[PDB]
Amino acid sequence: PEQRALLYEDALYTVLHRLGHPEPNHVTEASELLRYLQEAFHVEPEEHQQTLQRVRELEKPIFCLKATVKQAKGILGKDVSGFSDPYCLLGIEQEEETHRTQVITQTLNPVWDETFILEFEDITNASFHLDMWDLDTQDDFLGNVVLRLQDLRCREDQWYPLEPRTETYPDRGQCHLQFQLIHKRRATSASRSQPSYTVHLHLLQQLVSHEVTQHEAGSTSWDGSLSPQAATVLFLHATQKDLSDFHQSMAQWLAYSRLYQSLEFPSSCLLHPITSIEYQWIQGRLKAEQQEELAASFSSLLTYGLSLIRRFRSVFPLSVSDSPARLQSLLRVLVQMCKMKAFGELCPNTAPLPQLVTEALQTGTTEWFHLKQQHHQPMVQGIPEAGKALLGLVQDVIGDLHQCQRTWDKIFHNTLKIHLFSMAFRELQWLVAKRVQDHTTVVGDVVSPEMGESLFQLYISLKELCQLRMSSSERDGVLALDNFHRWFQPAIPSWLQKTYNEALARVQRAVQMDELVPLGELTKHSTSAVDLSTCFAQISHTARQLDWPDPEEAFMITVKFVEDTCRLALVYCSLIKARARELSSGQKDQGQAANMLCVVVNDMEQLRLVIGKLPAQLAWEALEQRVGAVLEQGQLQNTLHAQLQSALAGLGHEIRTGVRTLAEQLEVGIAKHIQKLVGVRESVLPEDAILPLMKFLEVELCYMNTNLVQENFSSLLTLLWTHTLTVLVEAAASQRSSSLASNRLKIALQNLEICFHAEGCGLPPKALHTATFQALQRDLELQAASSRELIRKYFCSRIQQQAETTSEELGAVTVKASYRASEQKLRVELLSASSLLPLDSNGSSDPFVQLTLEPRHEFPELAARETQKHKKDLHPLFDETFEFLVPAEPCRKAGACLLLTVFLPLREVPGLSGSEEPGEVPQTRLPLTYPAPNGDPILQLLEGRKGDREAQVFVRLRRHRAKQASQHALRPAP
Amino acid sequence: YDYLIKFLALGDSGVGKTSVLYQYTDGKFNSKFITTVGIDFREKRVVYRASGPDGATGRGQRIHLQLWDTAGQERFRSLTTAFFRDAMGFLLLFDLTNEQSFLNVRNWISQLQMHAYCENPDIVLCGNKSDLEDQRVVKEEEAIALAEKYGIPYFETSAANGTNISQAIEMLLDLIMKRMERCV
Ligand SMILES: Nc1nc2c(ncn2[C@@H]2O[C@H](COP(=O)(O)OP(=O)(O)NP(=O)(O)O)[C@@H](O)[C@H]2O)c(=O)[nH]1
Repeated sequence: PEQRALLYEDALYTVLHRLGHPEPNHVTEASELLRYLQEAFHVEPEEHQQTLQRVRELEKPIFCLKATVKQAKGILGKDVSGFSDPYCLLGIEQEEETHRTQVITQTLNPVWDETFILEFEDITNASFHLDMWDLDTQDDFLGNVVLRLQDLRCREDQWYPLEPRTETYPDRGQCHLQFQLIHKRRATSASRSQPSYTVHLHLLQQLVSHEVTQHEAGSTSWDGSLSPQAATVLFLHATQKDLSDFHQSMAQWLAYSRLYQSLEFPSSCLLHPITSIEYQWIQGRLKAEQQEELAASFSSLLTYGLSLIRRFRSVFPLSVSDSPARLQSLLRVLVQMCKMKAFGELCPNTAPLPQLVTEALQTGTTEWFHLKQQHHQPMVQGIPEAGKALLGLVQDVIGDLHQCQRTWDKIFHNTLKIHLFSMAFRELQWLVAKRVQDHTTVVGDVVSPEMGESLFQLYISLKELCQLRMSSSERDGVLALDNFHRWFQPAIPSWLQKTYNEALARVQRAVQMDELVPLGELTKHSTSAVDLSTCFAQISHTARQLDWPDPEEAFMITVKFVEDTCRLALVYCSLIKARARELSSGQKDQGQAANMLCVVVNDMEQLRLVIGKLPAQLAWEALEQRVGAVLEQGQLQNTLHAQLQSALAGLGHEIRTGVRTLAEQLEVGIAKHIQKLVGVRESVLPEDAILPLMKFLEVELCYMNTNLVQENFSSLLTLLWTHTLTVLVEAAASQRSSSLASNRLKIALQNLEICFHAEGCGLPPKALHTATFQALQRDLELQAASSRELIRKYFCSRIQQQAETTSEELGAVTVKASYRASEQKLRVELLSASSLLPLDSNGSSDPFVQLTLEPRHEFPELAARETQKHKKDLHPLFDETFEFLVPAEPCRKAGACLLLTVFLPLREVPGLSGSEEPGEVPQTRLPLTYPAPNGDPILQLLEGRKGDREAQVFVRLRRHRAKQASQHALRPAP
Repeated sequence: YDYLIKFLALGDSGVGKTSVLYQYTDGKFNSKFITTVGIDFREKRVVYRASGPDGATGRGQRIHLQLWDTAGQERFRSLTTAFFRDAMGFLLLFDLTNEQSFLNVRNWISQLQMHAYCENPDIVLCGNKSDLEDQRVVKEEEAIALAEKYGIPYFETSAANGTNISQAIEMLLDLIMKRMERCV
């Protein structure tokens, strides 16, 4: 207003009367301060010249000196001892200008601290005059202080020395003084129509306003305390009206606070004045006026700052890169303001700082939530619009609580110990619960799929909001967002549909977008398998994302997801079978269809792995620990495990039918190769007939291992092994009477065992045997391959049975046998035969012994030895020694025996069974096992070979001796 | 198997669908049962193709029956509607001992027709506990009236003796077969 002019004039009347040489902190030059004041006041120089003319015409104030003289010490003692009380004569030469302070006894110096003005006219022409005269209780003279006033300024306390007047005493002491200079009652109307203190406050307000508007175009980073020339022009009109620093300090505080409430400057510049009220308040007093103004400005700055920290989401947002610093500075001038005695003057506010700060935080959070709700489009009625509004609102509240957790939490807790996050999260879970609960109430019990998805996003956002609780020291008792999952109970059947309708979507497109080709040459499946892995992982991820804390319903959802996954398994199986059918209607290649069935069954195997991973993916182990309490035994294995096992069995079907198809093809090949192998002539060696079957089996199974997973290949190997064992067993009976193809089949079984074992395309059947394998190999090894081998096997079995025979009724012949390793001669001593039977039906025993080495073809060139004949002897005495010329090589061979036609071991004879040469011939007694009419299965297989005559002679004489021994056989009593 | 059918023995509490599925799966019966918590899951590998090729016994087609014993408590009725999504055939069981199970049959059908798998739900209404004649407060005429009004077949099976449960489930499986031969 008009005061901006009149205050301006007062500035001139206080600045062209500036007298004295410049201070270390004050400057004496009119032109620079005048041009700076014109620049700050935005006043054009013609008005400046007009005001200078109007201030020259005002009469000049009569200048005076505020002579503040203090005590004097250091004066040498030439007076009476003690009672030294000199008096000071203040005067200025260029009552009226002289004064004599009264003297006080029993003092080194009088201490009174009073000041009387001394009117003068000129500063550069006048000298200071002050003399001491120490009266004695002679009045001895002391020194004086004489200095030119040009170096005399305001704020000039110093210790000045008294100049000696006579040279008889060199020292006069040092006296403390305080030099000021003030004006008298001045003539301006600006400072006399209004009180000097309020025009000082207004003038200082003018400088601080123009300083903060001239330091920058705006005001946000003004750093100084004041401009230097502005500080000087402040320093005059602060001490030239008899004014101390006390009213200047309160005026500085009032101007700075009202300026801050007018326009923003950084409040660290408020830190310099506020501590001044901390420093100087107790020693001084104020009247009933301006003390209430001090209290009102305290209350107004407090209210402005509290309205600032109530709205700290707007005035200090985290986008201007110094919001926590500026906020901390605002609280740091809010503390150190309540931290003096001067806050005892606040009648509008007595309740303390942390409680009212929390009150402002509470109101600001509530109002911010309300304005955010109005921001998030509530003006359109409807349920999906309100749903998306709530989703945006809870996302914004998640953001606000996140930025209240990292940044704004510590700066509220370190200074005044206020937990922002706990109270903010309590309030903004209550105000959000009361919105989502009503939204889900007006949802009803019917839920649309898009509406269900909206509630699902709201569910996970609110679950994040409740997750933020556990990082805030367990907010309990104020629970209003706990059990928020209850309100989403009507939305559960939609989600478990939609998730399924998501998952069934993917597996519908996965088979649609895939031609079922092998995924590279390092793994064996297609993209449908990895899509299964991702889709079932998505199902399990949805199940984990839900994480229903209620037990029985969580069990119910887990059963729902298990049936969804099993149903998707069956669905996917039907789609790949249909896709294989669709492709087989496209092409007609045998190899393409074969490898298509292959990649289908590796996809099924991959799905089996995924289904096996489902108890780990859906976490049934963590389920059964909480749903095993109120449920029944076996129910967990029935509802969860049993349908999974049925899904695995339904995978086994068309795993064990896709494998079974290839197994049927390969078993047809193996069986036809075996049937064409037995059809070859018997005059060929058994090493070139195996080649076609062997190369076919090798190349087909050894292409097919690279095309199939090892587990399905192991199943295919086991089925093929079982089938070829069955084929070889049924082909082991359709053989000719000579049975010389039995060695071909033995070579076949050996190579088929060794081709199922070769690594890379054969898996070792050495731990998994079946009774068919050993039965076939033993039965056909006894079938193969010559007549002499069968005779040797019969003799080995017969001597094993004879060693197992201990009955003495059939006859016991006592012989001695010695084999020599140095003379080559076998020595046999036959003594006697005991406990015999008659060799004639009349009752006459005929013990006569043919000591033969048998089998006869094993000893082709030797003359057998014989004993003397005996008639009717139950204990005949032979006691004959006979030598036999036979080397040890045929004797150590299997089946070699010494037969006594009336056996005994020949490879186990003493002297050849691992012992030394017998110096004394041991006993050997064996009971005679007569040939039996009930023969072993070996004889009818000798009788198939009729070309040779020796084997036929053997079997005919064996039958004759068997029927003859049956006549002499004594039937046992029942 | 050759077909896989998902029965839901669904009804009220105290009706005893657990005993019905127990007496269909085997011959064992319990005097007292606890209320079903969550849902159960019975399995049966019959070979019927609807019912046996000699009329009631023989080799038809292998039917793997899942027989879900759903809960009758109201706490597991809302979420159980997710299992109605592919639920071929429903076993409405009520008890002739109490009439509240009878009046809740209409509400049960009204809930089922909005959650049916195919174009129309399959229902066989079984008035269980028909051997205990001391507390029978449900007449045959009213039951056959509700059957003919809603078009659903009806039976008077019981689990304490095991009679007629098998025939009821067999003809319901037959009804599902007529519906599949109707759907294609
Ligand atoms: N005498 C008799 N008792 C029966 C018959 N059927 C069931 N009950 C009895 O009635 C009760 C039925 O138990 P239950 O199957 O759990 O009934 P529910 O609770 O309605 N079914 P859920 O267990 O699924 O909740 C048991 O006491 C059973 O013994 C019946 O035909 N005759």
